[PDB]
Amino acid sequence: CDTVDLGYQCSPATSHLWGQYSPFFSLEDELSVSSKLPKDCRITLVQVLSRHGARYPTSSKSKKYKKLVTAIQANATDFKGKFAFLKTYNYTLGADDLTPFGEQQLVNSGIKFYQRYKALARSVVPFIRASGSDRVIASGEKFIEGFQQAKLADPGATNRAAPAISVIIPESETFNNTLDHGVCTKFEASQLGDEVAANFTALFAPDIRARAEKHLPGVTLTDEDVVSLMDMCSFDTVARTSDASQLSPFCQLFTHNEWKKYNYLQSLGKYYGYGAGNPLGPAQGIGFTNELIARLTRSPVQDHTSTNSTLVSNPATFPLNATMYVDFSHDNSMVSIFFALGLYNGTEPLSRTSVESAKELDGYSASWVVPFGARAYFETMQCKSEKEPLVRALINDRVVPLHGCDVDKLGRCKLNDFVKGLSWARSGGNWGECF
Ligand SMILES: *[C@@H]1O[C@H](CO)[C@@H](O)[C@H](O)[C@H]1NC(C)=O
Ligand SMILES: *[C@@H]1O[C@H](CO)[C@@H](O)[C@H](O)[C@H]1NC(C)=O
Ligand SMILES: *[C@@H]1O[C@H](CO)[C@@H](O)[C@H](O)[C@H]1NC(C)=O
Ligand SMILES: *[C@@H]1O[C@H](CO)[C@@H](O)[C@H](O)[C@H]1NC(C)=O
Repeated sequence: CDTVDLGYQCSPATSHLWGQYSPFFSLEDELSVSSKLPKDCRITLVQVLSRHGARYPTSSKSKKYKKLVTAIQANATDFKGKFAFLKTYNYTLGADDLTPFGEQQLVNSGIKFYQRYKALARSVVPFIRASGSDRVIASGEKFIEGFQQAKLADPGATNRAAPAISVIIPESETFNNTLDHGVCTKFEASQLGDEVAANFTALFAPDIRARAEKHLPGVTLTDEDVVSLMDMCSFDTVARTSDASQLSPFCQLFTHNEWKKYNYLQSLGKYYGYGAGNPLGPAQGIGFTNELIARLTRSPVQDHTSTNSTLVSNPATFPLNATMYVDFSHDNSMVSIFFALGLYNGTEPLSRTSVESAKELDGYSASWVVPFGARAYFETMQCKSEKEPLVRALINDRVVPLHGCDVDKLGRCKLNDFVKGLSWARSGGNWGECF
């Protein structure tokens, strides 16, 4: 079901509508030009920003889901129609960890990275950091597994030493971590994302609630339980077989049009929680943006937000000449980063009441941008057609045209021009409002 090149393509009319719970699927050519390396170009630097792979629910969510399934199985005097499987369903999910499928997604991502950047990877041991979350680190290890598998299979590889994860960035409310959020006091207190999501849930869940209660006499559900039962479609699918070869029976409880609404609920959550919808959303991504500028221009980090000054100004934990960088992070931080970089500056504020498709929103959705195993590639290339280095961003294989600079027909900008456009991040955005 899942491939190195294209990601997850089983039951795609459903599985591509799980927002951040969708397994990565390739968006090559979707509202985009070709992601191929252009004629007479040579990649000179690549930054990878990867999410962890498919996982179990977080321990608090897994507890909530188990409680819901237990309650339904206790209270229902019948399990009717499509809900009949709830009779005998055994909740077996764990918490937090990668599933076998999610491990394999990251092995595949490592292969894919080696394959796409072979000419550089042949001679490069990437410099790798991971935010300090078990599933994120494990994702890094699996990515490395795949990268080495591909490299050791390539007769043209010259520098074959395995990369280690050099930096495990601690996760806490006091540690400045560009790959996770936590230090921006006001933002961490923000409730806008949850409020927007509850509001939109109140619009669409009631009809579903009615139908489910009709099939589960004895059962009372909340709007939240409806969302819980929809979350279970993805979590169960990615856990129930090692290869996610079998769609969860939770999935066909809901119609296609309902999955569109769910996918949108997820997009709203991310947009209003971490993206431009939140007044302090993009500010959470300034830290990494400034790290990326530093890497693209081989220059010391200029940042006063969520970088750690001792991590960044020491060559051991922040080299400026590594040529390949790979960072492992979380959906929420990756959303803030992509917005801080201006990559979704063509996207207007999401309707809080009405579904808008990823294409209506110019390529933005949770499933297009931060699926399980999401990856972004930020390239620098040297082309016979141009004296200046050219920068290109690819998000889950979609060429995302840059903003803030004069972009060419291939969605690229000249390096200095791109950096010039990032004036908001370079000046620390509205970070001061954190306090
Ligand atoms: C920065 O990192 C160093 C080394 O890991 C640590 O001692 C210090 O507490 C960090 N400061 C912040 C605020 O992240
Ligand atoms: C939720 O909807 C109510 C009623 O229409 C509205 O007053 C409120 O502002 C909405 N919440 C958000 C955060 O959009
Ligand atoms: C941690 O971040 C805050 C910026 O929000 C800053 O005041 C402090 O200097 C930082 N400390 C380190 C070690 O970078
Ligand atoms: C994206 O839009 C915001 C709001 O207009 C602006 O402040 C920011 O500089 C833009 N970013 C880029 C890279 O153009």
